[PDB]
Amino acid sequence: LRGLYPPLAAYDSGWLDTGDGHRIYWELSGNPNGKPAVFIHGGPGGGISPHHRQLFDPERYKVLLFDQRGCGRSRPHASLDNNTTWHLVADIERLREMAGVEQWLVFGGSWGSTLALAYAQTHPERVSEMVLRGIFTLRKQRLHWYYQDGASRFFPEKWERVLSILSDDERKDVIAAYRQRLTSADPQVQLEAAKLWSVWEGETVTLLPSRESASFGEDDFALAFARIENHYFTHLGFLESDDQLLRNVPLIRHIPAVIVHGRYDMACQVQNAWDLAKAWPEAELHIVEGAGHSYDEPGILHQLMIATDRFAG
Ligand SMILES: C[C@H](N)C(=O)c1nnc(C(C)(C)C)o1
Repeated sequence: LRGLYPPLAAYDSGWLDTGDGHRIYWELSGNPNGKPAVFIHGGPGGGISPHHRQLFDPERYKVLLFDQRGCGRSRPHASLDNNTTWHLVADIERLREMAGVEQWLVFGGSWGSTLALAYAQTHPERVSEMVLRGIFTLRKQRLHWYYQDGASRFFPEKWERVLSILSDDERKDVIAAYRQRLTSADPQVQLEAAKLWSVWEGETVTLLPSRESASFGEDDFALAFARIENHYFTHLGFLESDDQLLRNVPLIRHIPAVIVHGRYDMACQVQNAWDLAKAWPEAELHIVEGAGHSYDEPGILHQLMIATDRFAG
C-alpha cells in the first residue's frame, strides 16, 4: 500500500492578522512553483501537524496548511469569539489572496470535508478539485449518532466515562451539558470536561485501539479541541438548514472530486458519504473495507495518496 512521502520542513510560515481579533498560523510546503493546494484540518479545533505536509508530492504540489481560529498556533488559543464556519471560509480566502493563488485543490477530511464543502459552495471558481475523506455534513442525525446515542452502543464502556460527570437530566442532551461545563468561569471545570470529550473521540477514530489516543488528553489540545468542537455543534455548524451542504451540491458538481470513507468509521457514518455521492454522481466514491475514521488507516491513506498523485500526474 502507498504511504506518506518522507518528512520535509515547510519553506515559509507566518501569522495572518484577521483584523477582528485573531492571528492565524499558516505555512507553505513543497514546491513554490508547484500546483496549489490547501489542507483543511478536522475537529473543528484539531490543528495541523508536520505529517500533513507529507500527503502531497513535494515536487508537484505547493501546499498551504493553516491552523483554524483558536487552535494549534493560531491566537488567541481556545477562543470562541468570532469563531464560526463563515469566518473560517473568509479566512481561507485571505490566505488564498496572500499566497497569490487564483485557484487550488481543496483537501479535507472529517470536519475538514465539512468546511471544504462550505468553502467550495461559497467560492466555486476558486476550487480546481477536491479530495474528501470521512464525510461530515453536520446534519442533526450525524451529531446525534456521535454524541447522544449511536457510536455509544459500539463503545458502551467508553461512553459510560463520558456520562460519569453528568446528572440524569443532563444525559438527555450531552452536547448541551458539556457546553455548560466547557464555558464555565471555572477553568478546572472546563478542563475536566474537555479531557473526557476529547478522549472519547481519540479512542473511537481508529479501527483498532492505539496508544496515540492518549495525546487527546493533553490539557492545551483538549481544551481548545473540546471547546471549539462543542461550540460548532451547539450552533449546528452555523448552517441555515439541516441539509444545507447536501442541498447546495449542484453548485460544485462540475468540480472533480474523490471521496474516501472507511466502512467502520464510527465518527462519521458511511451513510454521509453515500448521501453525498448520491447527489454528486460525477464524484468518485471509495468505501474502504476494514477501516475506521482516521486518515492514516492503511486502506484510507492508500486511497488518499493515489488521489493526490492522480490530480498531479
Ligand atoms: C468531526 C470530527 N471530530 C473531526 O473533524 C476530526 N477530528 N479528528 C479528525 C482526524 C480524523 C482528521 C484526526 O477528524
